[PDB]
Amino acid sequence: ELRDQQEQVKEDMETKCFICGIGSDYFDTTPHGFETHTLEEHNLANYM
Amino acid sequence: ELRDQQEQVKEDMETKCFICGIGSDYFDTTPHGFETHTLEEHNLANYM
Amino acid sequence: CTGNQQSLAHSRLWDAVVGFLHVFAHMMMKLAQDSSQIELLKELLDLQKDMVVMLLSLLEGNVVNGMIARQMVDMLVESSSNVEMILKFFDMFLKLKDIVGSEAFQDYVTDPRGLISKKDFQKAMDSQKQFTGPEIQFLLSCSEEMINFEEFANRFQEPARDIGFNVAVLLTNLSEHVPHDPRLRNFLELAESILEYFRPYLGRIEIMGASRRIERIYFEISETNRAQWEMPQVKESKRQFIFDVVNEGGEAEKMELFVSFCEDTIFEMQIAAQISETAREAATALAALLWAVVARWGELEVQRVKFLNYLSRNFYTLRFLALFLAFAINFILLFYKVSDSPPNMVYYFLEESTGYMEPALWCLSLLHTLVAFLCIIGYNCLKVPLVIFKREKELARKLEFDGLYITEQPGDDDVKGQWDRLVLNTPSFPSNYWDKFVKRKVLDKHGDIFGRERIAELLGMDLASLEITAHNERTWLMSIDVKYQIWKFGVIFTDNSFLYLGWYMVMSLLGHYNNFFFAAHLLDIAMGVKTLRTILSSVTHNGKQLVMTVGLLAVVVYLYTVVAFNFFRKFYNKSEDEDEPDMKCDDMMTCYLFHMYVGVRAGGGIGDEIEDPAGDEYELYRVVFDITFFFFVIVILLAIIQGLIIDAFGELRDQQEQVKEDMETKCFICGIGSDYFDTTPHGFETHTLEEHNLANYMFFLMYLINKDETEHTGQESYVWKMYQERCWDFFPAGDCFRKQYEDQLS
Amino acid sequence: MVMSLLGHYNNFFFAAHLLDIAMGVKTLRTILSSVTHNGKQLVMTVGLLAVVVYLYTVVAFNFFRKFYNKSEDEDEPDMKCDDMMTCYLFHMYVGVRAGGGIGDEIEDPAGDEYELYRVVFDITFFFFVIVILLAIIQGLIIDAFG
Amino acid sequence: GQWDRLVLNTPSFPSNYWDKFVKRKVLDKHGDIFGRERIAELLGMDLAS
Amino acid sequence: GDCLPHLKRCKADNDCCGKKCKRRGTNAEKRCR
Ligand SMILES: Nc1ncnc2c1ncn2[C@@H]1O[C@H](COP(=O)(O)OP(=O)(O)OP(=O)(O)O)[C@@H](O)[C@H]1O
Ligand SMILES: Nc1ncnc2c1ncn2[C@@H]1O[C@H](COP(=O)(O)OP(=O)(O)OP(=O)(O)O)[C@@H](O)[C@H]1O
Ligand SMILES: Nc1ncnc2c1ncn2[C@@H]1O[C@H](COP(=O)(O)OP(=O)(O)OP(=O)(O)O)[C@@H](O)[C@H]1O
Ligand SMILES: Cn1c(=O)c2c(ncn2C)n(C)c1=O
Ligand SMILES: [Ca+2]
Ligand SMILES: [Zn+2]
Ligand SMILES: [Zn+2]
Ligand SMILES: [Zn+2]
Repeated sequence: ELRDQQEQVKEDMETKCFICGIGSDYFDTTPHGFETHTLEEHNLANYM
Repeated sequence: ELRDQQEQVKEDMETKCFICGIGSDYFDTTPHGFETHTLEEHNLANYM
Repeated sequence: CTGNQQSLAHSRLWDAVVGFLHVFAHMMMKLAQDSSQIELLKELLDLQKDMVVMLLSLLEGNVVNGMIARQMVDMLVESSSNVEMILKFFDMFLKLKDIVGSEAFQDYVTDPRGLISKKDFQKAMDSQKQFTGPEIQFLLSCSEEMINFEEFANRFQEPARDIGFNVAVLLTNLSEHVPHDPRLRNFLELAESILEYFRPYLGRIEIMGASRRIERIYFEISETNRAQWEMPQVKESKRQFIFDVVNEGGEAEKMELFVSFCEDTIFEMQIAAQISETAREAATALAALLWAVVARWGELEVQRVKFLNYLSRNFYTLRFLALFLAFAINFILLFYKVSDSPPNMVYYFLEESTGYMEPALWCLSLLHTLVAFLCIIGYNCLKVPLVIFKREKELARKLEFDGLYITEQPGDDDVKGQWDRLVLNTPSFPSNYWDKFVKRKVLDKHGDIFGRERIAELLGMDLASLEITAHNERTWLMSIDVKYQIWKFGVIFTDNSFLYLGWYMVMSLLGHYNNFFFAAHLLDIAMGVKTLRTILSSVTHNGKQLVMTVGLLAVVVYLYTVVAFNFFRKFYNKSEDEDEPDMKCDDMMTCYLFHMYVGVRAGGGIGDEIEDPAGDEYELYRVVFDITFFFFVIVILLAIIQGLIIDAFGELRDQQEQVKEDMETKCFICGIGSDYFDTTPHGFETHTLEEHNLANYMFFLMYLINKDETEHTGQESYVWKMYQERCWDFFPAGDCFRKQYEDQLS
Repeated sequence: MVMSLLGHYNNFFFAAHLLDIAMGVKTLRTILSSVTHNGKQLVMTVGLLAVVVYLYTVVAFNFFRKFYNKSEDEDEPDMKCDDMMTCYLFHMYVGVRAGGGIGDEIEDPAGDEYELYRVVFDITFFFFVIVILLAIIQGLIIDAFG
Repeated sequence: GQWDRLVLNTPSFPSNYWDKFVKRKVLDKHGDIFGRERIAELLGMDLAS
Repeated sequence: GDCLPHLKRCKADNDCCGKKCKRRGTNAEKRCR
């Protein structure tokens, strides 16, 4: 369960945005939509 | 997990069109909808 | 025909219907007052039944909010007098018919001759508080000093079944068509006994008629229908079919298996109608508990037929008796003993209860053999014809539609295909199939194109000219065909259940030859209840993977045996005697056998039996060898095999639960989830009870089978044509009547 | 009440009062009720265990009977499989709890004409009982508790 | 069920329950159906008049 | 939609109401539990 929880943390980070939480399906319409979102829109480093 | 990954690939191909981003749920209403959608069009052999 | 319905609605039919209802109600009252006009009374309600049939036909295709129902309610309120009077008459008649069967009426009769005074009858009616004063007077007038309550009650009950059914259907259709009608609600509240009585005999099957519109179909249900539906053979068969189809997961073809199951159930219905008329105490306690928890010329011919029917009726009871007998004899077998010489090893029975065990065992074995013979005979008489019908149906359908036996070929393998090709020449092929003219159908379909002579020769027809003459007409030993009998025997000898029965018979014969052979009969405990059958199916569920893992274990053990022979031969000294040492690894076969015998079941590696290499050379090498052998055999391969078996069992149990859960949350016909129906209180229960019931669909199908084609309605004719076309588009297919008209029903 | 009353007759009867710790806590109650949650399936698995032990007992009684010798001294040999009941009790006492099959208690079959047959018998007994039936019961209890 | 049947005719059955007149309600409900005779006997109804 | 029935054949961790897609041994067909 602990290893599963760590993997699930990783998967949720890779799937759901930390800031807004919008699922990857919404950004999947455009190519590299989630990459663009995670690099420009809701990056924690950008907020920092 | 390896056996699950293999069965996962098999089930995903039995469900996903492998060309478009729409699942078999839309074509399930029409009888043999997925078979007709994957037989003539959206076929990897046809693309090759 | 929308045009005809609109013309009828816009014409002056309605005034005629009002007048007809009035005169018919008055005639019904007058003939009820009299007694010698029973023929005229029967003619009146036959004609009333026809009139309601025409009214339902007019109501066919009526939308949830249409003008037709508006004219219905307008004429209903216009002529409320006569129709209310006749519905009251029906209500009091049905109430009296129900009361005469109750203890309230039987507690007031004083004459043993089945008669009661008119004053006593009136007092009984007043006590029951069911009929009003005028109603009681009318009932008294209707009855012919003796009131003859039973004869008067049952004289008009049988004729009134058809008309009461028709009026109940009519009112149900209006109530379902246009809700929120205060006049219709009041009229429905006026008569509730009739609807309650006709509710078990009424069906509400919903099918898609045309233009993707859901329509309600009302059909006829007989008392014998539900009487025969309550048997547990048909319920068990339905459970097996639904469980299998939900494991299959097929959606497009699900209706095909449903129709096949319905046909099989109809065939079983027909066959059922045809056959219708110290340590001993502890061991004993343990066996008793196990059994308790487990349990949780013409004259000769007619006698043989009756015996076969009786044997077929109690097949399950006979199987239970056989299992109990096997348990008893094997418990008796638990008291055996061996001595060097009788009181060459000799098997002699223990004295126990003063030697009573041996004759008891002999009689138990004889009775078990007899019961097993009757069991296989009953299985042949009971379940074999269903298999024959299914096989004939499949073959006839494949030849008629697929056409892979004339246009194409069966191909390689397909032993069933070769068997089906053999019986094609046999005359009277559809002996059990309903359609006995499938050969002529496939002839007119494709034989003329494929050759009128070759196709006929392949199908083995008697004579085309003879068939034409028969259509244009305007001993027992010779009648039986050897080819049909041999084909039936061959197809019987391939069914799994018949193979199991033959194995049981062989085991019983061997037990007769040697009493110790009777232990194999307890293997039936696996088939008796579903958990042990699940375990057995789990054993072979992943057979390919299990054999692959066993092969990996074997090759790993062989490699390690080769390594041990090459280097670790010195340490393989099982014998502790230095004078005559035994070398377990002096040969490949011996060392491999020792490895597969000890090293795989040791639980701690082969090093437990091998001598300690601490005092000898190659200590580190042998320690590493033992560690890697343990890790790669017990920790990995044996655990993988065990996990395969356990997870196969778990997955089987998971599927068995998931099927039940899916059926409890989703219905079989349209598959709409219960979440949508959860808004309405008990909505899913009502849906699964009246809307999309499998029993209702099968009853409708076989009632349409019973009813003549000329009497079919438009919707019934359409559904029959669709069934004959082998294409099911009338099914809801995810469309619900309430969902379709949700806005209007709200 | 009756256990407390009988504790006066013998002090050891007070040990039954420890069941309060099992019936008190939610975890202890769940652990105790795990057995009864799937009791029918557990009893059915025990029934298959008994049936397979009976089958292998009658098999060993018919042949390989001489190998059932648990006496070290040859002066007074002890035949544990001379009777159906004794052999069944020996099997149900030793084989199921051995963890490596019935071959652990039985002497090594070396030089016998039935060496391959005895080896196959031990292999199928181990695979059918310890690997399958015991694991099935353990998994059933674990799944019920989970 | 058989234990409950035994206690139906007990005079003190309404005890520990707020609805102490349930016998009257059931008698009124089933008087028309059963003639108000068997129902009273089953529930006791000592001195109904 | 995203949530699945209790013993429905799920696809990965979460993606279900029971949120635990564990498998009972050496086999595929992960299910929510
Ligand atoms: N709001 C968010 N901002 C940034 N990343 C996010 C956000 N929500 C989810 N993520 C995910 O977090 C990850 C970003 O951190 P990541 O794990 O890539 O860092 P790293 O591997 O340590 O860095 P590197 O870029 O040097 O490889 C990505 O997988 C991204 O999809
Ligand atoms: N875009 C796609 N192109 C091809 N196949 C697809 C596609 N999307 C899904 N599929 C699935 O993959 C299948 C193709 O592989 P398939 O299993 O038929 O191969 P095969 O076993 O070699 O062939 P055969 O069915 O003749 O035995 C399709 O039938 C379909 O179920
Ligand atoms: N199309 C359907 N027809 C009938 N029942 C259905 C259908 N779809 C789902 N069900 C479910 O089946 C049950 C009713 O039929 P079923 O015969 O299985 O009842 P049961 O109460 O389990 O009794 P038994 O099977 O012994 O007759 C209900 O749980 C109902 O939700
Ligand atoms: C007369 N009849 C049957 O007797 C029958 C059937 N399907 C199965 N049976 C047994 N059909 C469709 C049929 O019309
Ligand atoms: Ca007609
Ligand atoms: Zn975001
Ligand atoms: Zn596509
Ligand atoms: Zn439905």
